[PDB]
Amino acid sequence: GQPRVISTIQTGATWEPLGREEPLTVPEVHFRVKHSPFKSELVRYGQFQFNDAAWSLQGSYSCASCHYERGQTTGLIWDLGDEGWGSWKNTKYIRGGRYLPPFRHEGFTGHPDEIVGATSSLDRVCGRDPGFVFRSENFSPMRLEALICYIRALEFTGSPFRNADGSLTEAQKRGQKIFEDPKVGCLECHPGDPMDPRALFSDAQTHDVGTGRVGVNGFRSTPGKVFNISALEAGEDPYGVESNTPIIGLDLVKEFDTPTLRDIYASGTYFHDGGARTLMDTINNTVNDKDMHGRTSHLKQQELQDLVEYLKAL
Amino acid sequence: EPVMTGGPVQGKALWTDYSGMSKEVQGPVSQILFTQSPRTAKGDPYQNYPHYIPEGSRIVLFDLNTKELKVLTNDFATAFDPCTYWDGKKFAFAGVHKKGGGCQIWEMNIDGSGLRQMTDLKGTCRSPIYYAAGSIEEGEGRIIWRDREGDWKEHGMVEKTGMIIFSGSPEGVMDEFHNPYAYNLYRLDTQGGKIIQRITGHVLSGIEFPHLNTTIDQITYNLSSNFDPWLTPDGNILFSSVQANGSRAGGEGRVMICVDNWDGAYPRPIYGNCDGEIGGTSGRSQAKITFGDRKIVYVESPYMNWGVGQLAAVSWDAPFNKTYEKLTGKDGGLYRSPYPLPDDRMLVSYAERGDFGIYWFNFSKCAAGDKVYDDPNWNDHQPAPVYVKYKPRWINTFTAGKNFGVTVVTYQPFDQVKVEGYPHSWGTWICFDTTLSDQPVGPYPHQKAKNVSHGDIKAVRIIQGYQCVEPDSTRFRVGAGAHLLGGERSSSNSGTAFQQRGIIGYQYVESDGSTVTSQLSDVPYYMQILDDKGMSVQTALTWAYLRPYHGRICSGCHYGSYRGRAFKNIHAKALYNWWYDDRSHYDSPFAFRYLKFDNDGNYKGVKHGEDVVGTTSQPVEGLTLDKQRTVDFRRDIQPILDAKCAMCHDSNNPPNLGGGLELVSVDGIAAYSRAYNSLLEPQRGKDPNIGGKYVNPSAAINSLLVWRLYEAELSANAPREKIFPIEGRLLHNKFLTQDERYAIVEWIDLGAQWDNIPGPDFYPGYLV
Amino acid sequence: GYIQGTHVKTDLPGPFHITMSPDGSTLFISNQSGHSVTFVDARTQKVTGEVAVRVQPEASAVTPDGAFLYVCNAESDSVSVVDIQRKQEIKEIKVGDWPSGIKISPDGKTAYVACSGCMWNAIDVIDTGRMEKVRSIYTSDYGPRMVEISPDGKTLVAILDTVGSINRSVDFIDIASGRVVENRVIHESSNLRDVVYTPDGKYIAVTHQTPKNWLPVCEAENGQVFTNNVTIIETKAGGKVARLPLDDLNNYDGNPYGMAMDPKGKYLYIGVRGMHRVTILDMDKVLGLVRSSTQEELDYLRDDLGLVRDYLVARVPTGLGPSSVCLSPDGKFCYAANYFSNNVTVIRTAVD
Ligand code: HEC
Ligand code: HEC
Ligand code: HEC
Ligand code: HEC
Ligand SMILES: [Ca+2]
Ligand SMILES: [Ca+2]
Ligand SMILES: [Ca+2]
Ligand SMILES: [Ca+2]
Ligand SMILES: [Ca+2]
Ligand SMILES: [Ca+2]
Ligand SMILES: [Cl-]
Ligand SMILES: [Mg+2]
Ligand SMILES: [Zn+2]
Repeated sequence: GQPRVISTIQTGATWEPLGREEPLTVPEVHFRVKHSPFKSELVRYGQFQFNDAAWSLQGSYSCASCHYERGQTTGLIWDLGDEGWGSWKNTKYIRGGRYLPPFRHEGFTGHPDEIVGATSSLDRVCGRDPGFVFRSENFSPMRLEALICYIRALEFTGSPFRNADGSLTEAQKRGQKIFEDPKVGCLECHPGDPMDPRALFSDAQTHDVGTGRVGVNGFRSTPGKVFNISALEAGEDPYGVESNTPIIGLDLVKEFDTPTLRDIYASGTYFHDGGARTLMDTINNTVNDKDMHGRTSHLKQQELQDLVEYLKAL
Repeated sequence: EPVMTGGPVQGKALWTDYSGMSKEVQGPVSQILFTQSPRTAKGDPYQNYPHYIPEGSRIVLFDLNTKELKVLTNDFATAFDPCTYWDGKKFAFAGVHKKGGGCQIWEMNIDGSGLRQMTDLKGTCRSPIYYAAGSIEEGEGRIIWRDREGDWKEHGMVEKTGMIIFSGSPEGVMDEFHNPYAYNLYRLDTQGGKIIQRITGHVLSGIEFPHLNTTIDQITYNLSSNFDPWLTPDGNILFSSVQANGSRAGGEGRVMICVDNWDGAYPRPIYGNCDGEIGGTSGRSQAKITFGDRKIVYVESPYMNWGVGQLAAVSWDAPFNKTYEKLTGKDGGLYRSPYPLPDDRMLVSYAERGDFGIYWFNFSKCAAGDKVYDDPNWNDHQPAPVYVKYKPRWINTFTAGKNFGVTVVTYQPFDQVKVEGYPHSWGTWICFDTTLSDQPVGPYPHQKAKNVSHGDIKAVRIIQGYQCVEPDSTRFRVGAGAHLLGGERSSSNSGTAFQQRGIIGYQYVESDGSTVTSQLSDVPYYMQILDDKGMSVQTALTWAYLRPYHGRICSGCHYGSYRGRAFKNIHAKALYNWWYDDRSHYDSPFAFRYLKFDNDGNYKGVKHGEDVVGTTSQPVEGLTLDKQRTVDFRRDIQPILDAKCAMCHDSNNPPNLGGGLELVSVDGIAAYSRAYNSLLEPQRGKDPNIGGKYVNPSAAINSLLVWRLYEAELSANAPREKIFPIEGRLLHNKFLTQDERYAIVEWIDLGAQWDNIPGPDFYPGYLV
Repeated sequence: GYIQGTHVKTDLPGPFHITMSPDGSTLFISNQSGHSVTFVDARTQKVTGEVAVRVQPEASAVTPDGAFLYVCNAESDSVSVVDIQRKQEIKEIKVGDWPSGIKISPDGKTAYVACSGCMWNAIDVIDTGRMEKVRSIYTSDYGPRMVEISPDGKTLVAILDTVGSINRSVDFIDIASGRVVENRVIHESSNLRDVVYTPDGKYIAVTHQTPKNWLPVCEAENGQVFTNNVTIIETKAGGKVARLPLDDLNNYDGNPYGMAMDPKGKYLYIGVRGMHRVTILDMDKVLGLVRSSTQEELDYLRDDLGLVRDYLVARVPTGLGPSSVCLSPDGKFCYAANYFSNNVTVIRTAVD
């Protein structure tokens, strides 16, 4: 016969989501500059709005299609239309998001708007997505606030790679010395301590680490140049469609807001455009300018591997 | 009930489900609105559809219970096209008042009070619908904008009544069938621009009606008529579009069901325009969508201009041949104006023998069911039941209307002309693979003249269509070229079905087949992919348009990305040529005026014109309308023929190119010269829509003339069985320079017209 | 209980998963926000108890006899062993990061646990007699989401959902050997949520999404950003990998997650979490399409947005967030676990 619903077993208590109400205008979305007072009663509604694909135009995808559903990230690299075309952005890891404003990737440099870059509020991130990404109806004030409440309520998972005793390993301990070495200088933009739960390992500032993707003729030129040296040596296709990450790009800015190093084990494909395929690549001076991110040139492999292991421990 | 998706409770629907919420919010139907028309050719001119002004008609309210009928329009000379508001307490319609003013858009309460005029236009207006944009809930919304570099602040409030989408035509214009109307879709601000000000932060740009407190903006630029707009479940506008461009669809054209955004940012086909589909040249009008099974149900008329006919249906979710149905569907009468209810019932206007009435539809019996109301003295159609309509979602708009864009960064409205200093509104478009197509190799202009791979397509020609406007009735004649390829659709301007056109410009194509360009906005246009000789391999026959500041993407050349197929994942070079600069809206190159070749006449590069005029990093070219180049046979081609051809080609040596610009009388009509008539002459056993003896309109590479001028086999389509004579052969490739030869190429690819300058001009032509 | 990834408390169970006893008398629901497992009698559709487990269970598997329930506690990085008759947890075995799924061998002597941690590649094996973790089988890449065991029980497939990867694959394991024999890549895939075997063991179905990553984000139409797909892989050596659409032109199935295979292989059942509905497909039309088409034709057919209607049996309304589905052994009933609505939808199938 024809498949049909005969009955529904209610195991737990009944729960219904927030209504449609009145959708915000884009100026109304930009009108929210700073966060609203946190409400823990709206967090589940926010989780629903986060995972729901029915609110979208034809039901193609949801937030969780990108930031995944444990609220972390899929590592998918996209080209968004407010930062310029050919400028790629790695999908943001959303655990512990409230602890380090401003938001997105691009920082204060080149961004007086504080919307696309140096985003002042999480509201200006998600509230924008219906019109600038999903291309669907805008959120109501309530649903947006609930969504932001869900995002702010996300906490770090913590690293699996440390002893059940809770302590570190001697490889990680070995790497910690390289990390905190004043010559290497990771602590400058990434201040923090491994045993400190409140450690964000970020200065929450905008720096030039030499990760800015430019053209063959330099900044604001076209086409892009291969920033991956190992991939250039490998003879990889710049315009290849099979690559997990782009080896080229054109950035509208040279400087970026520093991300947390917490749960960095779980971010697929680091930096902003996802230029760095492994943790090692954030160090070895392949996908960035020489010694512009830390001074690692004098280090060699065992040290670098230890440093990677310590990064895995955060 | 849940329809598209599951709801919060069993048997209940989510607010995101339009169909289901429509089912839950409908309510009992008591009263209905419908149009009564005088029974006359002048009283019910459905043969002139979309241009339908049923003079003497009225709008009436009927009670399904008390059986009492009331005439609400008594103050109007003509009234029709009723559409109810969301609450069902008021409705909008089209009509002309006894006081005059022409056919316009009005709205009135359901009781018959509170009349308001929504449009004062030079032209005729039709079929208004409500689109709630920024108004979901009843009340006042707040207006907010940025301080011009300050903060975002509140200024004032506005009553949220939403917008009005309607179809309308200007005065003294002709479509591609030479009918004296051209219809297009307009969005209307009910509050006088302040709804658009609430959504955007600037009032609507367009034509303002301050006396009516309204403003209109043209969202669709098609050269033929776009009519009968309706609502999609996902919040877009569903309507019927006439695709007549040139010789396409057997020189007939098709009326397609398609959708677009309420600002006209993303037009795409739904069903009926593509080869292999069902209905042929049948007219498709008055389309609506069912709530239960989600069926697009439309009137399929046997004649393209008819508004009465049978009823057909295709799935909205999957608009393909597999889901096509003929609802009614045989015996024996005519159907019109179907109206699906959320409860799955339907109201149709049915005539068993010859006279229409309101009837419930029966899906089991595939015909009209029980009778609602019929007067014998009136033709009863356009049933519009009174119930509560669920508002579809409103989509964000990046244009404030004419000349106005809205930035993707700050979302701040800006005038491209008055402020930024550009001569005209300009958008962009990008194709990721121009070689990628679902079309085979074939003789027809919309097909490939030869196989092309990446690197074979050097550039693209971008063409703008010119509306046919002929104030002087003595200097223009339809059917002047009936002996030529054009047939009935020919005219004093052209011996082909192609109306007057001009070249927007050329743009280079990357080695991967991708291309991107900046060009004019709010103008009808299309493109052609070019080989290394600069000839069109394939033509896109349709009218594209760009709203200001809007980009438009496509995977391929009629590949299915905008029709039946998912976007192909492609990493394209053109993507990086689009917007790379912080200080720019777009960094993409503007369309170049010319092309440059080598010794042989092979493609070398693109060449700037003198039309070149800090929000873009590239030279701004081709935005000046008065400077836009075209190819006229009299001004450009004919002198070349007189100089290097006519001497050797006379009556004894066909084709006969002699006589200069002197007109030749054919069937008592003097339109073109001798050379034009000769070159446009048809060939036995060849479809005129493909071409004639020496000329194939909108394919130069298939034209025998070009084949001889290059003395080579250019395409995979042979013009005839014997091309080059065995004896007496004379090589023609050295007779012309590259300029003249490619001028002929451009002339043919443009559709091989005669008069490419719109309106009466000084150059020779039809006169009486 | 806590909402996943948060310190915020909720009273709602939030079912993340569902399964059924091989005798079909009992349903076991893993409550993610309840940190427990709900027992339901199939015949009375009544809650017969709630058994406490460790933090955030996302999965469970029943022993062939039905005396035990192995539950995957994701946050606890562990696996609980539950006595079904006693309604009590008798042990906790410790495994790798975030077990997202578990399955018992046909002989019931071994349980396989997929460790889904983003930097973790492991499938941990557990002896049922020792009730202990024997060793670990290292996959080809990170993040196995779920495993599945073939009807002959000599092979173990694992979907690898790998963060930061466009090409996400499936590993084939030889159970007697305990090593990777082959790795098959599903091109342009993301978010692999499940894998199931056909009763004859000649095919596997995998639900996932197809991003277009290399394209600008502009419109939502024609699946310009995401399309939703189910992939059928032929288990024979050199077999076809067929990526097939779940979407209509204007109607898409958001985030397909859970799968249930008809006992005779007649139908496929797919929990659609984003669109809150169960998509039922005809497997003989699907497999018929696979057998009669080349790889090229299938690859072209992946983007056909009218193709589904050929093999689509139904789309059935469900509660909010149907993350998991399961079938009765007779295949006449399909149950769907709804997280947000905190309930289970019971569906009468086409089987009669
Ligand atoms: C000016 C550039 C032109 C154009 C546009 C054409 N001609 Fe000629 N032509 C000449 C002779 C002796 C022939 C017949 C022998 C042969 O075809 O080689 C032609 C033929 C043509 C054709 C083909 C017509 C057909 O096959 O039906 C065409 C389309 C054509 N011509 C166009 C001679 C001369 C000549 C010297 C007397 C010159 C000068 C031209 N032609 C010039 C032109
Ligand atoms: C200031 C100049 C910095 C110094 C010194 C170090 N880091 Fe950093 N880090 C900085 C920026 C501006 C960025 C982002 C740049 C971009 O293009 O996105 C980063 C990023 C990282 C990351 C990846 C984070 C992520 O992708 O989410 C890692 C793992 C990292 N940095 C580690 C790291 C190490 C090991 C350093 C010492 C050699 C170090 N950082 C120094 C800013 C700065
Ligand atoms: C190669 C020429 C192109 C390119 C670069 C584009 N299109 Fe499409 N187009 C094309 C053909 C052969 C046809 C059909 C012609 C005929 O006589 O039938 C079309 C038609 C359209 C339509 C009409 C609806 C339809 O036929 O599907 C639309 C709408 C349309 N084209 C849009 C469009 C878009 C968005 C493009 C991306 C820039 C695009 N065209 C490029 C061939 C070609
Ligand atoms: C709510 C909600 C969020 N997401 Fe978004 N996301 C995506 C990208 C490519 C980026 C980075 C953009 C840039 O760097 O310029 C982001 C960023 C975020 C952030 C910022 C987190 C931070 O620590 O700064 C938040 C909070 C966020 N996003 C929330 C990619 C995507 C998607 C793929 C197209 C989609 C569907 C998506 N994000 C959806 C959503 C949300 C639903 C409205
Ligand atoms: Ca971008
Ligand atoms: Ca930050
Ligand atoms: Ca990342
Ligand atoms: Ca009648
Ligand atoms: Ca003229
Ligand atoms: Ca863990
Ligand atoms: Cl396409
Ligand atoms: Mg759009
Ligand atoms: Zn077409």
